[PDB]
Amino acid sequence: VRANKRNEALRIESALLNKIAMLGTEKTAEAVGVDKSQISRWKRDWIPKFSMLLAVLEWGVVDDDMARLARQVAAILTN
Amino acid sequence: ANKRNEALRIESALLNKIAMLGTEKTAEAVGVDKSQISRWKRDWIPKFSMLLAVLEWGVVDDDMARLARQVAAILTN
Amino acid sequence: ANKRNEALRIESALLNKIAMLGTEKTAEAVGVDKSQISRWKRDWIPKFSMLLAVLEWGVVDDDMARLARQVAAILTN
Amino acid sequence: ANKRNEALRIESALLNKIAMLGTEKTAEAVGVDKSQISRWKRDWIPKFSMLLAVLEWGVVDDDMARLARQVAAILT
Repeated sequence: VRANKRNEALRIESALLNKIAMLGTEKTAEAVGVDKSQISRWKRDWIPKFSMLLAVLEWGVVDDDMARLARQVAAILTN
Repeated sequence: ANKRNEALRIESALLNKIAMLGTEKTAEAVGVDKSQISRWKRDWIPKFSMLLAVLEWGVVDDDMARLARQVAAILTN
Repeated sequence: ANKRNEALRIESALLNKIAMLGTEKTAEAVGVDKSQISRWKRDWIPKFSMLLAVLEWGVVDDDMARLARQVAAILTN
Repeated sequence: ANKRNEALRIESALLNKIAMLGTEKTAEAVGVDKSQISRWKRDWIPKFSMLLAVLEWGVVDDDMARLARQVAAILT
């Protein structure tokens, strides 16, 4: 299927949820630091949001953008 | 301890990418309200980074490396 | 593509930090009463912003700054 | 140094740019009455200069300058 934002976020979400479940909700929820209670608000609201962030970040940039960034940075780093 | 550093390494990579895309644009694409951007970066990214470290999620800062090179070039010529 | 953009781009950047700082000092720094500091930002910031743009004032945004440091940190090995 | 000296340092740089562009060229390119250039250099520019000092503009500029040097060093 074509690359779709909603769809990639979902894919990421499932992959994160998988890992979490393999390492155990409780074990990870603590290894991270969220009240054993918040796990629900967590799994239902942030994971999706984080997933979307990861999807957007992976969607990334194109050569033109990088080149522009390189020039802009080069300018700030010159005397 | 191992996760602490990894967490920070991941955070940096995430923060770097967000910067390469633009904080404003990224926030918009991700659905985080402009008013939350700060809370987003000082609080949530770090948390998510730890999760990613615990989950042993693969994260690389290749983009920052590439940009550093490209910049190092235009800086010499 | 011109100065109006630049002026805006600087105005934001200012407004961002003018709050990311607090209208307690922002009020002080300009010898302006705090019961008007909000109005003042409307009547002047845009002006001052155009001035800075005209003067070709070097204003770097948080993303470029970060990228610069990360790049520097890489290059300075 | 402190705020007052950082303001003055800002002010002077602003005035310098304004002098290189012409007090009247910039006067309009900005959009202020050619008569108001008076109040601007002796009233508002100082104020604005303090603000930029407080908002720490330049502290970033200094940092970037430093980095640019340290980079230029290890570079060539």
